[PDB]
Amino acid sequence: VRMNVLADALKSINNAEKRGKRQVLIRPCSKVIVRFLTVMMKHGYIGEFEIIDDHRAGKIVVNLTGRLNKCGVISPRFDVQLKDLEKWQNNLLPSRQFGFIVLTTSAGIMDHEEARRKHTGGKILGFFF
Amino acid sequence: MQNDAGEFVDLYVPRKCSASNRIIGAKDHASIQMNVAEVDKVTGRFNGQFKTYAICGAIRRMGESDDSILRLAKADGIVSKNF
Amino acid sequence: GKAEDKEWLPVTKLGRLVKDVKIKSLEEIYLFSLPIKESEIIDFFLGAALKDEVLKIMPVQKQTRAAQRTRFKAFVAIGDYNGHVGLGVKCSKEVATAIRGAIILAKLSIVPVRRGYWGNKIGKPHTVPCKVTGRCGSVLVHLIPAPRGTGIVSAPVPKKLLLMAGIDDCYTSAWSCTATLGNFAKATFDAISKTYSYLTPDLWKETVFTKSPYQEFTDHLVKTHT
Amino acid sequence: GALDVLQMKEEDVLKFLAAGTHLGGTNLDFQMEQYIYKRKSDGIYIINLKRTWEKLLLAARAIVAIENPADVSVISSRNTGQRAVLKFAAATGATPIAGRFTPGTFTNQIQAAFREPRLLVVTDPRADHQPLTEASYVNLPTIALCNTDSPLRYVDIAIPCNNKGAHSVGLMWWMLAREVLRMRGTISREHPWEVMPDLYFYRDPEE
Amino acid sequence: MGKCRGLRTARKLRSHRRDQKWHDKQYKKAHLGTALKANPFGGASHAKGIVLEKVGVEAKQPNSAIRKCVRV
Amino acid sequence: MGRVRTKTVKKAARVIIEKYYTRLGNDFHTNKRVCEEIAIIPSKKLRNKIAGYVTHLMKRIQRGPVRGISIKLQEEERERRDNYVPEVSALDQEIIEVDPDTKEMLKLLDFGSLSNLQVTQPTVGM
Ligand SMILES: [Mg+2]
Ligand SMILES: [Mg+2]
Ligand SMILES: [Mg+2]
Ligand SMILES: [Mg+2]
Repeated sequence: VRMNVLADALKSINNAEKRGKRQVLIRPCSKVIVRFLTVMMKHGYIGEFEIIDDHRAGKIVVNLTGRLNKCGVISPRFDVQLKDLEKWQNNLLPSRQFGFIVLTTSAGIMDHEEARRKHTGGKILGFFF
Repeated sequence: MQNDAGEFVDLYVPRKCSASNRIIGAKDHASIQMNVAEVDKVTGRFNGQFKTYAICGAIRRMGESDDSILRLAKADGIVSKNF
Repeated sequence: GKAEDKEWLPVTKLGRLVKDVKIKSLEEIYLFSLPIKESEIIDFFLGAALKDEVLKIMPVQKQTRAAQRTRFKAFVAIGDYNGHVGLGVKCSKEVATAIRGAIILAKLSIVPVRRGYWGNKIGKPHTVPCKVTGRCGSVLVHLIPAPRGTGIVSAPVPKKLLLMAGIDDCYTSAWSCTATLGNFAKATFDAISKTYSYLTPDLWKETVFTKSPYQEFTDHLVKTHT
Repeated sequence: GALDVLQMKEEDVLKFLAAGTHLGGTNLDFQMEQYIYKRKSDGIYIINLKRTWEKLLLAARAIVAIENPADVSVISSRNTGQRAVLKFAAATGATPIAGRFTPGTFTNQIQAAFREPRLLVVTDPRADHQPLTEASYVNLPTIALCNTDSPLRYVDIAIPCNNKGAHSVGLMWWMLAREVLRMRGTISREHPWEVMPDLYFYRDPEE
Repeated sequence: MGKCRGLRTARKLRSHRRDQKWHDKQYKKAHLGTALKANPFGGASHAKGIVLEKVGVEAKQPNSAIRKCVRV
Repeated sequence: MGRVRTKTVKKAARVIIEKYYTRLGNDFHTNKRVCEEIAIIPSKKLRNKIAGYVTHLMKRIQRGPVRGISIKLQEEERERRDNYVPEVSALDQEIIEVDPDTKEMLKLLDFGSLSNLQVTQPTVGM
């Protein structure tokens, strides 16, 4: 079935970090997975990643640093509107000095710190810290 | 760890494992600090300078420090290549 | 009168390098995760500030052919109020020696706790650096940072180790059979111990590797006590 | 090593094939899989020699870096390795332990057998498991000679060899003594060694 | 072992909670109406009455006394 | 019945043997006097029991060595056998020889002389 593709991509990344692996393969690939990985890599929680291209949905190989502590998904994509955001990042995040919430806004997939910097709400996807 | 003035307010900076990047706690009585020697490149005799490696207790308990030191050495000219 | 007490003839390599002034602080011991097996190593560095506290005395007993054979279990917490804390427990036949053997274990189990800032970094960290959890047999203890001045919002028992550890502000939570003091105290101690074993983006700088205290002082150990 | 002074010479491959050290066991475990060349036509694995040599020189480089020679405690419990460890400790000044181990020698501060080593060499991970389990309490690295069916738990520098036959075990200890004494200074290279490997072999009670 | 998380399941969640509240003892006792009927007070805190005759209720086994109640 | 000696008797006899090994013989009435003069046994029955176990141990030390007493004469015969002996030689013939897939291995690390071959039946137990 695989209702949600991002959920199992993130759970398979997170099951390997607990194990000390240097790399993972995750499949199928998707547009939202690549954007979420780019957001997670711009900050420095993962290394580079490579996309393997079959003529189907494809597969990704990720180089894992040892910096990632936990990444995860919020199961229904709730609407979040720049006033709920503080009450959201007081449940999901472990502190006020690190850890990011990832949300899709009409200006792309980004983090909360940029969402407030651009005055935009959207839908929550997940978090990593 | 610093503050807005700039000083460092911290008891100590714990070391991190060289194979999994996770810090080594203060009560991990299974972590080691293996120290290997450097040779003098001509007659193959020891000369002072040496290399040091830390391995955490967990990955030492799963039987993986063996093939992790081999990789930390091969990456670093103690073994060069062609193991 | 008589004088010249000469206790603590060491029996371990670390006792030698501690009693001889070669080693400076127990932070240099924690950096190398060595096991402290002599209770005088603690009183060398700390000792002028370590205050102990008897958390509970609990009479346990075994049924026997003749009798019920009772003996008492003492839970003692210890630690100076500036970043070190420990918790020991000993079961002995009489109270006076249980309370004395428990202080030894409470001193031997001293760990360093990490403190951080809640909102902004003005100086002298006051609270835990992140949300931490700790368990001991169906007792879960959640520690959460708090703004400056809120005190410790917790039960009486965790707000006796939290104080000793040096934390000024903390939001706490529990969800368990917390009425058993042993598991409550051990879970709080575990949550505090997990405060330096949590990777945090300021702990990403690669490690500079120093000489072990056994490698630096090989020449001493070779013949300092004999 | 990557160099040519440390490379294996033709005189040592003959010592290897004469002692039989390349001949593995019948079972393989998934951690020793990088040391095997190929399984023979009958069910037995050949150990790669070039890999034995590199792991043996890595163990020598780990032993030479310890300053006090007398906290490199060496242990053997089986009857085949006792003479070898006694002669290895004699040749380079370690402290040997042959026979029973008397658990608690590393973690008990009353016993008269209590020592605090800085390394640990051992003949067979699966027969001297007590020193390994105890080293896992006091931050103690470990070197070990591994058969193809050796569990690599708590060992840090495995050396692949036939671990079963007396000639193999003595040859490996003899070569470990040769290479520590060589790179510490002492018996400089470009000479054969006075000692012959047969001083290190098991007795196997005689005629 | 399973609960509907989806975005249009507010009716199922609300109806299941409303259905299951009726298994809480105090909730049912307060919202059914049988206790307010069986309560010898009309749901009041105090009540006046007439004394029929005094009685001698004997206490339960681990104690011994005669508790001296009245019948109102 | 009994006649099972106690640890206080056995340990005493073992120490007496391990120190005064050369004064003790094979007869009982002389070992009795020897142990009487070298030690202090505060009884006569204990003296006889210790001197009677000493004789039973001596009758055994003349054979193979026991595993609780260490003497000088019986250590040399170990020491002088743990050092090399002409029963052993070098590697017994230095023309030792191998099978295929070892020569195929040796070829991958540049070896080229003094070997042999054989091929087996094609699987175990045939
Ligand atoms: Mg209760
Ligand atoms: Mg029902
Ligand atoms: Mg009821
Ligand atoms: Mg209720």
